[PDB]
Amino acid sequence: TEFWLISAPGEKTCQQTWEKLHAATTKNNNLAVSSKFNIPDLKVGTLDVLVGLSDELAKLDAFVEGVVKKVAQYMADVLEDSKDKVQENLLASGVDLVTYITRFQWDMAKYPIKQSLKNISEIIAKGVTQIDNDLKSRASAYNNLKGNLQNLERKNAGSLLTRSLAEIVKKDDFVLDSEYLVTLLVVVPKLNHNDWIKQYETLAEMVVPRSSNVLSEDQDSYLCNVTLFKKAVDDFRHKARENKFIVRDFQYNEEEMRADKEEMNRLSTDKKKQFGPLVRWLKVNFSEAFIAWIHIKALRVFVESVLRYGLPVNFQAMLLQPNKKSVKKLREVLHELYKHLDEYYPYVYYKIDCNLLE
Amino acid sequence: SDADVQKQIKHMMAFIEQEANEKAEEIDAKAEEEFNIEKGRLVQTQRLKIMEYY
Amino acid sequence: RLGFVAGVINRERIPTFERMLWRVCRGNVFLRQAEIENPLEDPVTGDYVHKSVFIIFFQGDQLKNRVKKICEGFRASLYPC
Amino acid sequence: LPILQSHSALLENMHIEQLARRLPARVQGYPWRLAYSTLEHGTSLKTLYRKSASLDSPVLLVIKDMDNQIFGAYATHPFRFSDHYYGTGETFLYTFSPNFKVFKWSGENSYFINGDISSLELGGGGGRFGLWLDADLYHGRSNSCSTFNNDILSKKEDFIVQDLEVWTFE
Repeated sequence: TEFWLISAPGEKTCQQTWEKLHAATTKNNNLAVSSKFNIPDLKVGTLDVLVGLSDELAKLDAFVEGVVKKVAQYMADVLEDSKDKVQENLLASGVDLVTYITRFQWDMAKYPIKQSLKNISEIIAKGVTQIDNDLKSRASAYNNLKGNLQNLERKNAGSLLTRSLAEIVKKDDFVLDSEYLVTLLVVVPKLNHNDWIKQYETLAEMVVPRSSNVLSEDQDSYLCNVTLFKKAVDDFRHKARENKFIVRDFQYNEEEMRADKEEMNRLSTDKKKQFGPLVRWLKVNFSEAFIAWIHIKALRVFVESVLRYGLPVNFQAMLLQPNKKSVKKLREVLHELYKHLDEYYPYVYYKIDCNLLE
Repeated sequence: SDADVQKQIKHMMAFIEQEANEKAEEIDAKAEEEFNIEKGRLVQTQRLKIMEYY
Repeated sequence: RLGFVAGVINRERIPTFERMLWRVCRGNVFLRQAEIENPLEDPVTGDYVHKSVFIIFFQGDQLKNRVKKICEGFRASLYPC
Repeated sequence: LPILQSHSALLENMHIEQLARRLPARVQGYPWRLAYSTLEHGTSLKTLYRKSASLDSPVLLVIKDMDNQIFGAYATHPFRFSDHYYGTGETFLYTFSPNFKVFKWSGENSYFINGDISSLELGGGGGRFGLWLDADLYHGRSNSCSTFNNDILSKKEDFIVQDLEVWTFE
């Protein structure tokens, strides 16, 4: 969904050109759903300001579009499930994008019409620059917690080669806290385990018989403790690797199993405690960034109209919702209505894109 | 076409008329601001000095 | 402050020159031009060129920079008056 | 619902809520951080400026006079020295009298905030100030100014500050 904005002079007052315009764009065929657009009478001034703004507002448009797109994408990045509900949460003035475009309001309190075009443009630049500063801050908060929970999940997923020791390690399977004794830990495929049950006793000297003790088994593999005298261990581990038996030593590490459990609980809980505030801040920031984005469109339209028609203003700001089947005929009617005024056009032209919600 | 050149000449008159007023209004606005600041700072300082004397 | 420039350009460049002036100084440039009473001789090649005078009017230095950039783009020469 | 402060303050939880109801959207729902306080820091104008000069955020001023009345202002920018006026229309003055009262911008002039070498001041309208404080934050003045059309705020037009604080949003 896309909307077009235009502006052009009235014959003596703004109404008179609109009456012909909106009729032709809706009555020749449904070329666009057509209306006035809500740009107020901002305080005019010197060409030095208007031309400076005519370049600065274009740089600010590209920046503010990038910021409001990033706000929308951050809301999509917290909505990792219910992705389609993005369009129910991206709102401006409390309504859907197409609605606040169609029903635009200039904020005469946040952007007082009696201020200069430079002052209003700087309020947008500063405000949205702080939204970008907030997006850098909130990314550093969220993306690290996201990545840590993904790594905790990767430590739970897959076979005994990747799932967590904290789910399977128990004290009775270990021989530790000793001068001459060690417990080693090894992973083996479920087929190869039938050899491993005997073969571990052949890897090194100083191994007691019947000392392989499985912690658990799965769809691919087994993990076992091996209990043995200390002299065996370095030859045992090296010859295990040379025979593709994968060493994964974890000697009942109470601090590490406690860390995996507490951090799995914490990072899930903290990701939820980020998600709520993030959706609220991203709603306010999206509202303000999209409002301010359309205020750059309104400023570009206004500044170019006060340029193209000077200070004795009678122009109408206008809104169109083009139909893709007839958009070439829409341009032809807009030209037919306005060819006497002078991509480029004899009328003022700009657009708004609703695909922030994809 | 000369008619559009005459429109542009009339537009240039509107810019410089209101730009001359805009420069004057900035000078006047600064004059009122400096009047307020100078009168306020001086009066309150001297008023406090005579109040300490009282 | 008011501002203006005056200069000389080859006569065939005028339609693109005035269009570009109205693009950079968006919709707003007062100007005039006329052909010189004879073509003028090139100091290096000795070719005779059908040059034309022009004059351009505006406000402030921001428009002075736009009109001057387009004059240089069409290889036109401005003079003080 | 009502805001949490980083420390104790001149204000009760009912005062905090009554002020929090008036916050603009840039600062709504933020906890309040102590910028300056006569209860925690040196009683002087230069200290208030120095403690505020590292900020780049809105602030809440709070005052208790020697007649126990509480008053102050929300302001869009930190307190500092200023050659000209600064601040924007979200700035307002307030008091508890004993009920809470607020005095938002009149629209008449941009004379929101200024700082002299030897004073801090709010508002304009000739020789009048909506708030004024000396170099010690000891003597102060408060009367109706055209920037806010405010009441006296203190118990008397001339007042002595018992205590003063500045807070910000973080």
